[PDB]
Amino acid sequence: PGEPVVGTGASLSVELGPRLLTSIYDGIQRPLEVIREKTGDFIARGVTAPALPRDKKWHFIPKAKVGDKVVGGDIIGEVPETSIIVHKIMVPPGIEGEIVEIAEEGDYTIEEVIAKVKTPSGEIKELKMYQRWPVRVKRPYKEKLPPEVPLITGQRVIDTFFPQAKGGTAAIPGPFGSGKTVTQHQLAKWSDAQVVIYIGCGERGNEMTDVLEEFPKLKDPKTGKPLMERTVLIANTSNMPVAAREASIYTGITIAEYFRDMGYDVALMADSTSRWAEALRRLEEMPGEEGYPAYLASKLAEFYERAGRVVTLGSDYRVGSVSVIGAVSPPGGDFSEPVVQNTLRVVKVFWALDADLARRRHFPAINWLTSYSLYVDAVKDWWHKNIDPEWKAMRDKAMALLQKESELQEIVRIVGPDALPERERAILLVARMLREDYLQQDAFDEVDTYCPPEKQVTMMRVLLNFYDKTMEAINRGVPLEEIAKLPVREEIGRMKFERDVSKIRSLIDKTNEQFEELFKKYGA
Ligand SMILES: Nc1ncnc2c1ncn2[C@@H]1O[C@H](COP(=O)(O)OP(=O)(O)NP(=O)(O)O)[C@@H](O)[C@@H]1O
Repeated sequence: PGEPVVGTGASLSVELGPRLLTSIYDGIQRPLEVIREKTGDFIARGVTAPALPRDKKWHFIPKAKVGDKVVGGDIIGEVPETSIIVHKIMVPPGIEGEIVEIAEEGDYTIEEVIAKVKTPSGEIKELKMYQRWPVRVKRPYKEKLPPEVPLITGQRVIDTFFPQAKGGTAAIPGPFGSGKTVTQHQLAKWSDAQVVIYIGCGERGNEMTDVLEEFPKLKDPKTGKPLMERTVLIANTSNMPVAAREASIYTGITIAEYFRDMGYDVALMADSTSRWAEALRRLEEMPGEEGYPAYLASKLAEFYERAGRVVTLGSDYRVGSVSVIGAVSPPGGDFSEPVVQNTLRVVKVFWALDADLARRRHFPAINWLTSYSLYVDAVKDWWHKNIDPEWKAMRDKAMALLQKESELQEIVRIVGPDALPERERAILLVARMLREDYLQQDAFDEVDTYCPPEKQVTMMRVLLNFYDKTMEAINRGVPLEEIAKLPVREEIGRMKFERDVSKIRSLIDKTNEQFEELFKKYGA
């Protein structure tokens, strides 16, 4: 402990090595609960509790030989840490030279020196299975890559209309423990990140008890194994010092960056509740290294600035990412106050969970008019090249229809529906199908809980093709009443529950031909 200094010092750090996975920590990486700390533009203090166990024995597979040149981030061994995650043992940033000594394959505790590096000036550096890093300094990397690859969530509304990029920043309302919603949990378990760092914060009541003995019971749907085996929990209970809680997102993101550095995609999910900043009191009369108006607003930007997909340190070309999903729960839930405005200025994605959607049981209750993603153009080429060349045209078309529907519903609120032309009735019919057959998704269903990219575009094609055929039929004298009761419509309403994508795809031809029947019946 201690060893303290001037600046932003006291050396506030985290340990990084086998046994971060499955751990539950507080805001400064102690293995359970309660001790009181005090924060400042200067230092902070603690006392007793060991982050990574020194007694446990880890299997070390060497990945480098005596005589190898190494740089920061180079991978010198592998440690099978859970049944899901292989831990990658890396040279700490700043250390380079020749490997003069390295442990043979065997079992070792984390304090055992598993390698030695002779630096260029001849200093001999001793390497263990873990390393320490100041939580307040971003771990370094070679290059931060532009947003490009979507974080695939398997949730249609998000992946299609409001995509998250790997390395992106997203915000979502309210506490993660809210029982009104389940997308928080869908995101945690289905996103294609190998590792999840979860800061179960804003915890009061059952929030720290049911989060305790369900996560070990929780299953990783991709592997049957427990979700905890690829997760690190960081607790922010109400009985914790406001300084360890503050520091928790920094400890979390440092641990995220650490798994990023191995070549992993990692998702960092940060919880939040009500009224953190009444402890505020431009205006800074007595300042130091904390010029405190909305200085915190600039510091939040800085945290979110640590998200990204990067070419990592190391001598191999290696990419990893940290994508950030932050909860936003305003003081009164009025979404005008600081917490929301300060977050919404930095994040590139907002998923507007909407109490009115939930109340009418439209699930995922994501408002498709107030949500937005600034990654749509960033990710489109990945969809075009890998999944479907018409991904972006199709989403834009479906969105235009959602927007037309919304304009039409306003007008109909004023004058009612009796004067609606067939064409506008047809737009309402197909928008309703989009809403019900595509946006709505069943998280509780064994099929519809996850929707693969290939299934998403096929379902979209079935719907947009039905749109085209509807408008061309209207355009040919076929009454809307006849289209509304086309037998294929009910198969379209059920396609989300079909796991065979070729059967979903067959609905295109089946739509086409049923419409032909109408075209000939009405001699149209
Ligand atoms: N089958 C399902 N598939 C996906 N999500 C579901 C499903 N069933 C329920 N949900 C979730 O239910 C949520 C409704 O949230 P909503 O109540 O609108 O949030 P809110 O009340 O505005 N604030 P909060 O609940 O505190 O975050 C949606 O985010 C999710 O869809």
